[PDB]
Amino acid sequence: SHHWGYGKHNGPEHWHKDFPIAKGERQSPVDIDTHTAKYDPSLKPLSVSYDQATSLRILNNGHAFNVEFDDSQDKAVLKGGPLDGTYRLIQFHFHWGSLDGQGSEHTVDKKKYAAELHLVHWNTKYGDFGKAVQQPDGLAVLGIFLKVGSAKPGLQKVVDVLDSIKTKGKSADFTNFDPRGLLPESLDYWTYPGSLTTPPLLECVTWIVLKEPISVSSEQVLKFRKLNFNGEGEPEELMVDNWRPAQPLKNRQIKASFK
Ligand SMILES: [Cu+2]
Ligand SMILES: [Cu+2]
Ligand SMILES: [Zn+2]
Repeated sequence: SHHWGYGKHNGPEHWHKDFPIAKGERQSPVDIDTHTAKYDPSLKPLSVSYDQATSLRILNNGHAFNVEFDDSQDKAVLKGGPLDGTYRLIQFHFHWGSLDGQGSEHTVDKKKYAAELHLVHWNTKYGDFGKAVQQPDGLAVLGIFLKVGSAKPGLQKVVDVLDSIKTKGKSADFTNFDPRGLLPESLDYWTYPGSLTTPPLLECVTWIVLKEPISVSSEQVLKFRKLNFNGEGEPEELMVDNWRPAQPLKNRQIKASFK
């Protein structure tokens, strides 16, 4: 299923016609009301183990750009916190705005950040990603907010390759990239059960959203905004505002790892 996007004629308000789960019981993103989130002393320490991460390639897929990892072994994994067992990193990507005052998917007391990073992991008990996305605990996505201020040195290698993947369907080698350079100092987080935030909107995700944003420079985010939704030789449509707004919380509680 093709043709969904972020424009007025195929954006988030239309997705439910082809993806009825868009109106489901555990859709993402959500607004994080920080005063209603409750500290959960049962949460375990989160473990982000990216030392042996093996990046492979960066791809413009027409919706965002994905940095892809070799997930054929436990090389980069997420464990602990709300999670049972081991989740393997498969890709990361971002969502961002046309302006610094919008771009994130999750919001914090209705505050929109300039962008949001998603590090996507699948539960190794299900053998591969495709089977993991048929399970209610198949995926874990680590979300990190971006605000505009000082430059993030560990983002710059990503920014510098974007020129080579301007249009949909372009890819480039992207080996030897260390995703640890994209994390904030603190691993304090909020967690809740949700979904993919793009079609097919599957309800498989344990969301882990870090409280501390990373700072990126205006120049870094401006380069995200030079990408294109369209393919080569087609009319240019800047890749901006590729975020889904907050969805109803319904019968969910957001838990905090910190007091
Ligand atoms: Cu289709
Ligand atoms: Cu697509
Ligand atoms: Zn995402």
